[PDB]
Amino acid sequence: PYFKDKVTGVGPPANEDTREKAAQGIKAFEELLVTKWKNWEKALLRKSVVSDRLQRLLQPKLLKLEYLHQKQSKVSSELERQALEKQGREAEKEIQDINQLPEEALLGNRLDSHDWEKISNINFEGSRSAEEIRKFWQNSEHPSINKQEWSREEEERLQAIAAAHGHLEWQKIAEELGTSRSAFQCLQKFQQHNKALKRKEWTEEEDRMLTQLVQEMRVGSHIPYRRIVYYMEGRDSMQLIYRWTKS
Amino acid sequence: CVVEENDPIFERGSTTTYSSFRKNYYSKPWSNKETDMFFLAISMVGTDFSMIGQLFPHRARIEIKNKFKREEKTNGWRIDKAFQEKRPFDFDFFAHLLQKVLAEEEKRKQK
Amino acid sequence: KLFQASPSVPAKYVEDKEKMLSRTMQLVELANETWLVTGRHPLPVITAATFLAWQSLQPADRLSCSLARFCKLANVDLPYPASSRLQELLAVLLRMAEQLAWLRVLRLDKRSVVKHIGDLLQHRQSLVRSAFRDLLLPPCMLKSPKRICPVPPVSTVTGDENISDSEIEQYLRTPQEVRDFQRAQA
Amino acid sequence: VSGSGGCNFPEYELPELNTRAFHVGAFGELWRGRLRGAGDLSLREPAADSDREDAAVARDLDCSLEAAAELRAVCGLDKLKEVIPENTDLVTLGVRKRFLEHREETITIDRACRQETFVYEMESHAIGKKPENSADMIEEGELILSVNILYPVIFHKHKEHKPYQTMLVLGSQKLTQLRDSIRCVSDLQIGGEFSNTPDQAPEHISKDLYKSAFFYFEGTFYNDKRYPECRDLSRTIIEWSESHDRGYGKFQTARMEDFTFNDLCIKLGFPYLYCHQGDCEHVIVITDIRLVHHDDCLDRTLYPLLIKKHWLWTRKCFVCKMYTARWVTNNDSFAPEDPCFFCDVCFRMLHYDSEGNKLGEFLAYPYVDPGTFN
Amino acid sequence: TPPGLQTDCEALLSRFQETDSVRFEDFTELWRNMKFGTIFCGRMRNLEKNMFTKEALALAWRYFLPPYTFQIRVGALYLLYGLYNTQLCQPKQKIRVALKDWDEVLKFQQDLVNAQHFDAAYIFRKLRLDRAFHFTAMPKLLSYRM
Amino acid sequence: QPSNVLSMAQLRTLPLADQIKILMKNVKVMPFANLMSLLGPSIDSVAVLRGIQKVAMLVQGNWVVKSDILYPKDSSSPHSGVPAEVLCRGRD
Repeated sequence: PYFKDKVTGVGPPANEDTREKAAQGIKAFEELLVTKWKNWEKALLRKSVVSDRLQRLLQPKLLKLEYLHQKQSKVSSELERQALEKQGREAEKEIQDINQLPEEALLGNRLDSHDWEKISNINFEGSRSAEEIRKFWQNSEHPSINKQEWSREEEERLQAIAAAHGHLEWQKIAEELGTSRSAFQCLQKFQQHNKALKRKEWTEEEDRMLTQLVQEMRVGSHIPYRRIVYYMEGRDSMQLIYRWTKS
Repeated sequence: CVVEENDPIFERGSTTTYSSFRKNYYSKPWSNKETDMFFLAISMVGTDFSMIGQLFPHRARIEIKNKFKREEKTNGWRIDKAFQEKRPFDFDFFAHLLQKVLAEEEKRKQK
Repeated sequence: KLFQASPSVPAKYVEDKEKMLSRTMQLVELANETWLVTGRHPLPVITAATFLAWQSLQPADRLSCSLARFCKLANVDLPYPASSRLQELLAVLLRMAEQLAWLRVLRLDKRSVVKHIGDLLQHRQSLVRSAFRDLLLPPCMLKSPKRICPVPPVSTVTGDENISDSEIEQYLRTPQEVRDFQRAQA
Repeated sequence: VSGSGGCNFPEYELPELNTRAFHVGAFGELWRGRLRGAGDLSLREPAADSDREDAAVARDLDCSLEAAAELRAVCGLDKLKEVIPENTDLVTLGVRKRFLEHREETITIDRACRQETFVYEMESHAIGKKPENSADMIEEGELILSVNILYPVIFHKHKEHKPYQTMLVLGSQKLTQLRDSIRCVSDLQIGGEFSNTPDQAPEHISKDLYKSAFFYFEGTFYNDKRYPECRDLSRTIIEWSESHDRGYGKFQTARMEDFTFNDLCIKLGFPYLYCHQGDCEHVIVITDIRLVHHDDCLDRTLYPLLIKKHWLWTRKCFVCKMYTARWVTNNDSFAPEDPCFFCDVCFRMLHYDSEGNKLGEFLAYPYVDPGTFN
Repeated sequence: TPPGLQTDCEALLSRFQETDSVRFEDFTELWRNMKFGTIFCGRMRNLEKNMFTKEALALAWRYFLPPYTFQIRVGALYLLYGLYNTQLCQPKQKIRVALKDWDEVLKFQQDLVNAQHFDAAYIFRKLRLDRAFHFTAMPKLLSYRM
Repeated sequence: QPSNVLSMAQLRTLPLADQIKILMKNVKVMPFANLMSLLGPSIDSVAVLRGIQKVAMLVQGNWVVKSDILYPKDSSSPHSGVPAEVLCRGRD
């Protein structure tokens, strides 16, 4: 199917309303969409980062070698030719050592400076945004992250560390946990393990609000329990289903 | 008046054009049985291309000359053997073989 | 017409004039120094170089565009050997990538080297030098020419003055063949 | 501008795809003309009975009971087959028994029929409902048009394309009612940055601000002129269409508060456009045109009640995964991802300290989840 | 289209093709021996049964077209009549009709007036008085998304 | 069939948003009452307020056009040639 009835897509003009929508900042649901990452995408990201790092390290050395070649081709002196050749061989040995370095240190630290937009628009063809690539490389594509699941010895510590932090900061929780993991994964596992805050117990006002919802937005017999939860924070799906279905 | 008989062509960009150097010839390749019967015709007639072109309606005389030159340049022993062997000129059986070749090329086109 | 945004060509295909011209000049200089324009028509090589430049200036949106599509968009008669020149130039660029370190680790191809063509032209001198260290000739000659120009056996056997009259008789047309030819050409 | 000259009968143009152009008002007028109606009242029956039908047949062609008295007795229910449908040579009963076995395999009792119950209730909502006022009774023979709408991209392009809701409209009513009845998420969407002031109530939603909206049916541009803040994007559309000889003929422009569904010239099964908020475009597919019936909704006030509503999945809060997200954050260091989503409590407790100060630099916007209408 | 119901309707139409022309005696004999009102409710989901009957009536009226002889046409029309009159679904599903089909059945009524295929105009008139026909432009629903 | 190229009639024939934008770009200083009087009494006060709040700011009870409206992103200083962002910052 197609959604380009009027403007086929060859000359669609950007009108005043369209540019006003683009300039105001109303991003309803289009650009905020997220697509699941793929294995070949991970490999492409790693290869692109390694290639960018190696190129940025070698470009000054290549320029220095070009300068040495220009000096050799322009200087007709023989005494300085020996020094020029020695410096050229030194640069060649430096390049050889750089290439011989294992593929473990050329990836960079967790927080290093790179050109995310350049890497994205060169390799990913713009499909992956620069910020998404930065996040994926900083918290999900590092060899220092502990891929091992929680060995039932992190939740009890985090439920106190994050409580003391008041959930006000991101990196401090992971740093105090000290298990060489990302704060995102830690908080995700902790909040998947724990239960809801259990707002209240059989409140007549909330029961009547739920009855009003079932009278205004319910269709037939199926009940949108997610719609019920949206207007009532502090609940969980299974208990709410088992409770509201009866009495 | 031209009552919408032709259609305008969006060609001949005013900027520039290049050359082609190859316009019309566009020959058609031979086959194994066709080469065999061509060698048979050579042994039966000789090197006179007029008679060969007359007896070959579906292949051009220029193509026949090109094939003969290629054979002379590449396979000399075959030409020598063809000139050694001789066959009296046959007309009815040659026309029958021409019809057989027409049927064979029709079957090839069907395939 | 990829300089000014015209109604037909969208803005995505429109690219800078000076940068694209410089890229095309570098590519054609590379082709001239790598024995690509010698013996062949120059215009197909120029078309291939400008197409590669136009694709490298934005590899993302132009990965699917083809040579015929580019010629149709630009309103230019497509040269026939332009495809072969493009393939040979891409092979040369692949050799340059293999010479480079990060590209040879990346293991690019004739479709993914377009994004790094610009990097290939940054230090193309040493790359071409090394490539020649490890001549460009037609594909029909680089097929392992073991026996180059085989020596023909010298045959200067002349006899005394001739051979015999049997060959003369076998060359002469028989009366039967004469009558058959006369009947055929009557 | 007069309508396109064409016969009222919808002659086909493509096999099982769509018909040719035709008018709607004349269609309904001829539909009401070729019959008497007077049956959309549900007054069949809740004594002398034979004489009334005798007089009726006396006006009819046969004026006799010879055939009547026998066929009325033949066509009864006491001679009609609860009981298990078996012990008879049948064809579809094999498929029925196979379906029963497949149900007994995995399907448990009578449920998991979410869309089925949805359709059942949405069809029963329009069964025999009377208007509040006596002047709102729908007259007999009113045109009822079924119109599918395809606004969103967030659905399955794989599953034979079931993207969005279907509406019913009345011919005599105005197109502005349909325009206001279309429940678009972009209308509820709100623009503006509220990171420094999260407690500020979002005011001037896109529905109030971007009042520009226009329909497009067969080259006719209906632009809404009810409000003094409505622009005219059809101006730029016509400028583009006329700036070059692209094969598009001249297009007519009209007002949306002066042309009703009757005056339209449409093709059933042909896609038309409804564009508002600049780029928010809906593909409009008018599929069926039918008359009013006593079993349908007889109240003119509430007829645009949908016959179909597509289920949509709400975006859950990325932190707790227990509540639906209400805020979208970009360039947020504390957020795990770039296109991130948070609910009220999680956003407050993460992006703000114990006093409410903005912890860290980020860009937060009110995330109006698409699942807001249902 | 409903596959099994299509086969059932075709079999019933063949049987009507071998029966008398329009005599209701053979229709009663068919309702007795095979009971073409085979199944309406059974035991199935409410909407599944509703759509089953809806597709049955829609396909039956779609098959009810001009070309056939006086046996096939009458058989299809009165199969529809029986399915509507024995409606075991709580809503009385209206038979789907086309626009020009109304003029077609008007011409059929005119033919019956200038003919003597008795009891046919009677059953059709009873069906009309029952308020069963709901007319559209297509015998089914069509879109562009498929 | 300067920025003041459009006349009063050509201005009034444009939508309210464009009318307010052009008036602000031309005058750059005008009270809300004066804007209402120039636009006409038949236009709603809430509509005019919505139109002016997007292209003007409140300064001591008066309305002053925004800097970006006068200096587009592609414009520059006619006297020094500095980018329009610096001019907007200075005007703010």
